[PDB]
Amino acid sequence: AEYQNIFSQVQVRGPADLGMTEDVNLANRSGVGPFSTLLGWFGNAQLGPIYLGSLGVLSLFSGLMWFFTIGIWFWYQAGWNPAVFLRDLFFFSLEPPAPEYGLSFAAPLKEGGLWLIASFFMFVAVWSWWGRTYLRAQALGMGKHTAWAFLSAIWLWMVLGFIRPILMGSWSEAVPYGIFSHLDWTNNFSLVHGNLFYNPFHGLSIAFLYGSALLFAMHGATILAVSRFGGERELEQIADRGTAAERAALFWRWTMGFNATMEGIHRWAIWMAVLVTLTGGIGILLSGTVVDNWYVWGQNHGMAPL
Amino acid sequence: LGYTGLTDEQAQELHSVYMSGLWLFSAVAIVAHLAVYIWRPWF
Amino acid sequence: DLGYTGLTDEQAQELHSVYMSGLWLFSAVAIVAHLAVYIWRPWF
Amino acid sequence: LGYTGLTDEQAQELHSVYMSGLWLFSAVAIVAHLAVYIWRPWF
Amino acid sequence: GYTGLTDEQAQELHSVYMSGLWLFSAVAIVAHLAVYIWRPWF
Amino acid sequence: GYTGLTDEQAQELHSVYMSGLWLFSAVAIVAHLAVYIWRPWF
Amino acid sequence: MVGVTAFGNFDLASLAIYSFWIFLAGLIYYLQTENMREGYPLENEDGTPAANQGPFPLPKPKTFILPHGRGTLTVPGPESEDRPIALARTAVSEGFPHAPTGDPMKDGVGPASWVARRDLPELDGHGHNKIKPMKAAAGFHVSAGKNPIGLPVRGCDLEIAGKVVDIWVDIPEQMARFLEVELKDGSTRLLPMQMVKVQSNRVHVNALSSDLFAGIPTIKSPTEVTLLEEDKICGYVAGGLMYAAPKRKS
Amino acid sequence: MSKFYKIWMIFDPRRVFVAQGVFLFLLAVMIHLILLSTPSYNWLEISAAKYNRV
Amino acid sequence: MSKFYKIWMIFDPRRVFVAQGVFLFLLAVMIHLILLSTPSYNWLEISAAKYNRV
Amino acid sequence: MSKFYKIWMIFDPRRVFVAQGVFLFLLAVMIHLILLSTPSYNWLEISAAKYNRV
Amino acid sequence: MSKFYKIWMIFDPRRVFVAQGVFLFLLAVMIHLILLSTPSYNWLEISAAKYNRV
Amino acid sequence: MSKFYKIWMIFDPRRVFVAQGVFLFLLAVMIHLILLSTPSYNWLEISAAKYNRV
Amino acid sequence: SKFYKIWMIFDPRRVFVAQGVFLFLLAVMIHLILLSTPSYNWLEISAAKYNRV
Amino acid sequence: ALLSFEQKYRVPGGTLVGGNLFDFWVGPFYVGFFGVATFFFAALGIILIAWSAVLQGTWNPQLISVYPPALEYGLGGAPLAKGGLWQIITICATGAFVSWALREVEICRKLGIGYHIPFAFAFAILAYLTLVLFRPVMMGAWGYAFPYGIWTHLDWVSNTGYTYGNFHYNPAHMIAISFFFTNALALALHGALVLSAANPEKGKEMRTPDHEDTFFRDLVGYSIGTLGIHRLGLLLSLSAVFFSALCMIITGTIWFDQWVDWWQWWVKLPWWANIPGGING
Ligand code: BCL
Ligand code: BCL
Ligand SMILES: CC[C@H]1c2cc3[nH]c4c(c3C)C(=O)[C@H](C(=O)OC)c4c3nc(cc4[nH]c(cc(n2)[C@@H]1C)c(C(C)=O)c4C)[C@@H](C)[C@@H]3CCC(=O)OC/C=C(\C)CCC[C@H](C)CCC[C@H](C)CCCC(C)C
Ligand SMILES: CC[C@H]1c2cc3[nH]c4c(c3C)C(=O)[C@H](C(=O)OC)c4c3nc(cc4[nH]c(cc(n2)[C@@H]1C)c(C(C)=O)c4C)[C@@H](C)[C@@H]3CCC(=O)OC/C=C(\C)CCC[C@H](C)CCC[C@H](C)CCCC(C)C
Ligand SMILES: CC(C)=CCC/C(C)=C/C=C/C(C)=C/C=C/C(C)=C/C=C/C=C(C)/C=C/C=C(\C)CC/C=C(\C)CCC=C(C)C
Ligand SMILES: CC(C)=CCC/C(C)=C/C=C/C(C)=C/C=C/C(C)=C/C=C\C=C(C)\C=C\C=C(/C)CC/C=C(\C)CCC=C(C)C
Ligand SMILES: CCCCCCCCCCCCO[C@@H]1O[C@H](CO)[C@@H](O[C@H]2O[C@H](CO)[C@@H](O)[C@H](O)[C@H]2O)[C@H](O)[C@H]1O
Ligand SMILES: [Fe+3]
Repeated sequence: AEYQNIFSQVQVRGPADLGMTEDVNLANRSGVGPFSTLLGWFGNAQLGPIYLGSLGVLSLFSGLMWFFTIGIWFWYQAGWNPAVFLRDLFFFSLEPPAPEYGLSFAAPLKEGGLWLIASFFMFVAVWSWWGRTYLRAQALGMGKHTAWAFLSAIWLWMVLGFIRPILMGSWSEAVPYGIFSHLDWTNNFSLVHGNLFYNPFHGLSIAFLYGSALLFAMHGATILAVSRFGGERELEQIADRGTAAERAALFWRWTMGFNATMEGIHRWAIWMAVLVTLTGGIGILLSGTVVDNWYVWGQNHGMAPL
Repeated sequence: LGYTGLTDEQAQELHSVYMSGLWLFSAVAIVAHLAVYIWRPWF
Repeated sequence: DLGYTGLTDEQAQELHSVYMSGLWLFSAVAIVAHLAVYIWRPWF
Repeated sequence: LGYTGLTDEQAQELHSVYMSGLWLFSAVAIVAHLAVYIWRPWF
Repeated sequence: GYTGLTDEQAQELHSVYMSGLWLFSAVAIVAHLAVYIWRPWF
Repeated sequence: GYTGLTDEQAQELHSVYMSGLWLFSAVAIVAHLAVYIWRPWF
Repeated sequence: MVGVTAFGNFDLASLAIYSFWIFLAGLIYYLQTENMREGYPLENEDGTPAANQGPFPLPKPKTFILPHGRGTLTVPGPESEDRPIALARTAVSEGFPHAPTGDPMKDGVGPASWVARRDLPELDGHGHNKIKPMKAAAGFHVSAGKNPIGLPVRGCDLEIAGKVVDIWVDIPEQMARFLEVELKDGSTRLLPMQMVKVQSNRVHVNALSSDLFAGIPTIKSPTEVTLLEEDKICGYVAGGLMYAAPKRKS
Repeated sequence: MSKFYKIWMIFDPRRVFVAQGVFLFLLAVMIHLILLSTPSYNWLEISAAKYNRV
Repeated sequence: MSKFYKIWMIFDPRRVFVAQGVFLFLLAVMIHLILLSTPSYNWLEISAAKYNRV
Repeated sequence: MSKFYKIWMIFDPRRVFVAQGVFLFLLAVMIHLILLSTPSYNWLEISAAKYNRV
Repeated sequence: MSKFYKIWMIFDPRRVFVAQGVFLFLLAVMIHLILLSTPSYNWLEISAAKYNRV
Repeated sequence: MSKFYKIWMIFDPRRVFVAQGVFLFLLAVMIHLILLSTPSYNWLEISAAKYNRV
Repeated sequence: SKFYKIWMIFDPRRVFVAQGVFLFLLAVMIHLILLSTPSYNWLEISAAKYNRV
Repeated sequence: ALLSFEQKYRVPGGTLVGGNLFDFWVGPFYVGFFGVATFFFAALGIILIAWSAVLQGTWNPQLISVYPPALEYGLGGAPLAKGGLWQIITICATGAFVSWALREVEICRKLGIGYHIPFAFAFAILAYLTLVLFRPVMMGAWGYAFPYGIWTHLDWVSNTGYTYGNFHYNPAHMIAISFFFTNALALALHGALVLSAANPEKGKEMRTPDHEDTFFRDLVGYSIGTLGIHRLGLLLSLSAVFFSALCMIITGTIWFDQWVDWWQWWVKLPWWANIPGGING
């Protein structure tokens, strides 16, 4: 039929690109991995090379120890039985200390201590990775948009695991490390605080997640629609506007009365995406500390019938 | 062999300094462990 | 070469001298603080 | 077999030092296991 | 072949690999004998 | 016609493969005889 | 802090939501002004500035330094659309279509439009040409899918217009950009990969009929394509979808 | 029979050795954990019962 | 019967050997697990009942 | 040793100083937070109990 | 056995040492944690009960 | 034994020192946290019970 | 005869791979179905015959 | 109005219906057959929502709710005060959405670009029709659809979810949530990477796609590419909406119980069904 430019028709392979040098320590950059045809049908086939520095080593060891702690707790919870491990893999959980321990570090290993150890490992891993995202952009002379967009997700992560439990006075307020157990935690969080639907910042977070899906479906469809004019080369369209950028702007201007630029659409994108967790962290931080019943709060604020 | 480009003398000097650091760390750790065992033996 | 960072032996030795002065200052203040806390409320 | 640009004599030297480290580690582990077994046998 | 190894290279590599395999199997045999004497599974 | 192996190379490779298959089958037959003497399934 | 209000029902949650409303108003203002760096100020259908410029002022100009000694771009700035446009207005009133006064594909108007981009090749990060013929590209080869080289090319009139002789690959991204097609007269044209359908025994180009392949704009250098030439070629081929409609399914 | 030395002509020693090490370690770990989960072969619990350690 | 070697002229040795090794391991694991599941052939429980280890 | 000063000939001073600043800040915050979370070492609660302020 | 050294002509010493160190540390931590979870081999609880501490 | 220094032949000093510091710091924090988890070795609780504090 | 013309339409590699997969799946299916019925479950028949359970 | 480059693009043609009858622009907007249809449907829907607010007795925008017919009406018409207004507004909304998609198709044809945007909008329209048309018709009542209120459609979401216990345990719901989360993450990363390339450290030259590829290869070891990221975004969004529509179309039609009980099939597999230990032993 008509080629919609979703999967490549022809794959071409050349020498692997080793990347730009700039101010990057090339000794900390590994070699190029293999080429993936399966990945090349959709995007780039080349795997690697990766950069491994001091913060990279710290982040990998910390995250590996986090995964190892959770996994060995799961193996203990299975009785060291591999069949039980596979049967109950989604039912295992590393739970925070019980509420009677407050914020103290005196909880036993099977009753909260191991969760604290794993949480320290995760803390170090995630903050090391944030520093890594900053420094990798600094080495190439790029702006630090990735680092400050990652900080928006780190904000919600900190509120869920660190800030709100401290403000609430117990580690039991934090999220367990498990597949079904963190879903149970989410449901019980909504149930305990009234209805999280009636949290205005939960609503804002949902609006911005829906808008992220909206905007990035729109952007992907727009770029694929003008890719016949080389619209996927967005940096060159910013530097030297072509007919792809003009047609993309005019479609949306004729459709909804206003458009963007080849640059400013990505400002819309970054802000719509970061506002999800930006509003989510505020919504979680206000639960239990300021509002204990969100439905009654919405009733008192004109959102629900009295 | 050699990958980082260090001569024999350079490697020997670096190893000497690293070994000094390791011995100071281990001496402090041994003193701390002896103090804890006197305070509360774990055997 | 004599190093990776690009510091002369004398530059490195001077910087280490200043660093150890700062470290000894911090450690002296910490030792006094620990002594005061232990006298106020010992943990052993 | 030249997979890593490493000569035969360099391989011999590196293996000698690696095995020296391996035997130190193994001797320490044997002594530790002996002490644990005398303290609390697991058989 | 595909690896480009010479015939004598294959001889030496297989000799060393087989020596390691025999050492591993001898240790495994001793371990299995000790376990069977301690607590047989048949 | 795809691997490019010659007649002699293919014959040598199949001879070694057959030697391995017979060794594996002999070990499996001995193990099966041991199990049958232990607990026959017929 | 539960239930503590400064006045009325105003607690920290109300303060946070009103603060976010103020912040969102400011952010949306900033985002809309950031997107007025191209195409503004607005103008009438005769090119003169429009009385209505909207509610958002133009942002203060910003400057890009171009990577390879290619100069400096200031936006928003003076506009560059000075090439003649072969369109005549079909109505005195504003807001009605302008009809072509000739062949729209040759004049580059409508869906066949092109922009006066720089008459220089796009460079990768190392200063070399970004798009190169596969045979000119060192070490490049087809790794998966059907190789289109050698296949005949069929137009939308179900007629053969040439044969594929090369693939123009994008060296950094390692993707095929253009197919080089040799025509009857022995000359060659570039066709974007996004506008062709590679089949088992042919390459089908639904946009152009067999007689419109010779009208594709030609590139100056046989081993080099510029942004201007790329833009002209892509505009011609895509305008074929609308201006070659009377020659479909034959 | 004694011509197995040609196996390295076809297979890269690096990949073969890495895969064999990973497979052997995983198999050994699985067997050890199966024995540990088995109450009749849990050697720590057997010793605890033998020496009255609980 | 005396011409099976020509399989190697059609099938690459690396892929054939990898596929056969994986198939052999999976078949052996399946048969061992099937025997383990049946109480009359589970050798661990058989020995546990024989020697009164529980 | 009397030759630690060459650690500065290996490592960039800026990175070392930033790493120490971050590590010391986080270590101090962590220890102070643990002490506050311990009821027997929360100095505000100790003073409230001692001076009868609640 | 007197010829294992040429393994260093196949494998990169740096990769081997990094992977070996990570594997050995994880195995040691696993064994220590398994021993801790075992009531008869948790040396901390053994000493707590021995010296009448908790 | 008396030949170890040649680690510095094949391993970059900066990478080794960074990895060693990361490992030592993580291990020390883990051991201290495990000790705080055990009631018989939580020194803060031990001193609280010894001096009759909250 | 003349069945050899089948090696004029299909690739022999694909033919052999598909036929091997087919035969293995069929054999596994039949063995499992036999194990499903207690009449031809040789492990269970052996257990009943020798009073192993 | 006009953008500085707009004039050469405003040409006749590209209309599916109407020819030159509606081929013009109102301000920046393009009007067509489907533009006129969209305006009529949207205006009627909004005015009827205001009239429903008049009937309901509130003018608070956050308290206005248009409720579907009761379950007693089945799939038949309902009085306008009870559920008839909801049915008319739903018809108006469907007309407005489909006419919006077809107007986008016309604009795509006029501009000579691909039809990816109307196709991606059809996915959202299909999810909406699943929630208001397909699932209620399968279930047998218009009252299983959601009301048109800012906070009462959240009440519908909560009630429908808790009919089946915790709705987190719907597996297609899990897949759709994974797709939504991955899409938001990818949108953040893509916006950040393009902005960081176009806006370097001050005084520096613009960065190239080579720097973007280098930065994510340094970070995660893989870069999907400039085309790959936009394809990935389209597919992530469309997959999230597809799996949402699927999880809602299976709910209450082939699954009627608590979704947490569905996962017992994996736990109760014959080989590990009865092994003691763990969570389920
Ligand atoms: C998706 C499955 C659920 C659903 C569950 C949720 C949950 C859970 C939440 C919402 C929230 C919203 N939903 Mg809802 N929502 C559903 C279906 C809809 C429909 C529809 C026609 O299908 C629409 C119009 C909306 C609209 C709304 C907005 C009130 C709000 C923000 C969403 C958003 O910004 O997305 C992204 C789109 C954009 C960013 C573009 C702008 C969207 C504008 C703001 C739409 C406004 C609609 C307007 C109030 C009414 C339209 C007609 C009027 C007469 C003009 N919902 C169904 C039944 N929805 C959130 C909220 O805060 O409500 C109080 C919230 O927490
Ligand atoms: C009964 C269930 C509850 C409910 C209770 C919760 C709770 C509790 C929360 C939400 C929150 C959210 N809810 Mg809700 N939610 C409900 C119903 C809904 C409905 C609906 C249609 O019904 C919608 C669409 C949503 C949607 C959402 C999102 C808008 C928001 C999650 C943002 C996010 O992306 O976090 C995902 C991103 C993160 C968690 C941050 C991740 C960043 C870190 C650093 C990741 C590190 C990775 C780690 C190192 C692992 C590495 C692994 C390797 C790399 C492989 N809710 C109801 C009423 N919901 C959250 C929120 O913030 O809103 C206030 C939240 O806390
Ligand atoms: C704006 C808000 C959204 C957002 C944004 C966002 N996330 C981000 C970023 C941004 C902007 C990054 O820059 C950062 C990133 O790196 O992206 C690729 C990241 C990131 N977001 C991630 C996850 C994530 N984001 C989520 C959500 C969101 N992220 C929001 C929707 C979620 C959800 C919804 O739950 C998740 C799970 C990561 C992919 C990444 C941060 C990764 C990180 O910190 O990793 C630390 C590592 C660990 C803790 C685990 C390591 C486990 C390994 C097993 C370690 C051992 C490896 C081993 C040694 C390998 C050995 C190999 C050899 C043997 C061969
Ligand atoms: C399928 C992938 C995602 C997606 C894609 C998508 N959406 C799109 C498009 C695409 C590709 C467009 O091209 C189109 C557009 O032009 O966007 C600017 C659009 C669009 N998606 C929109 C919204 C939207 N998309 C959503 C979701 C999604 N859109 C998906 C997650 C949501 C959610 C989740 O709530 C909303 C609210 C619009 C901004 C726009 C379509 C505008 C339109 O239809 O215009 C004509 C109709 C009107 C002007 C309004 C008619 C009003 C009715 C007559 C009465 C009210 C009815 C309504 C049901 C009441 C609701 C009450 C309560 C539930 C609040
Ligand atoms: C280049 C030159 C000259 C030299 C290079 C130097 C070199 C090469 C050095 C390397 C020397 C060394 C250490 C070599 C070591 C080799 C080793 C340990 C080999 C070991 C082999 C072991 C093998 C097969 C074991 C196979 C076992 C199998 C299937 C078991 C299958 C079990 C099943 C199916 C489980 C059944 C039971 C249950 C499910 C409960
Ligand atoms: C086979 C082998 C060997 C291994 C298998 C390994 C396996 C199976 C692993 C399974 C891993 C799984 C399921 C993980 C699931 C995780 C999930 C859902 C997590 C969800 C949310 C988590 C959050 C918000 C955590 C936030 C934590 C934060 C902010 C910070 C905390 C910091 C603290 C508390 C430090 C405390 C300590 C000190 C101060 C010293
Ligand atoms: C970045 C900026 C940071 C600073 C931000 C400061 C924002 C300040 C915004 C103040 C707006 C106050 O807005 C007003 O608050 C009062 C507080 O009771 C609300 O509350 C009022 O109405 C409701 C509804 O009838 C009554 O139940 C309530 O008793 C009455 O007080 C009003 O409905 C609201 O209109
Ligand atoms: Fe983009």
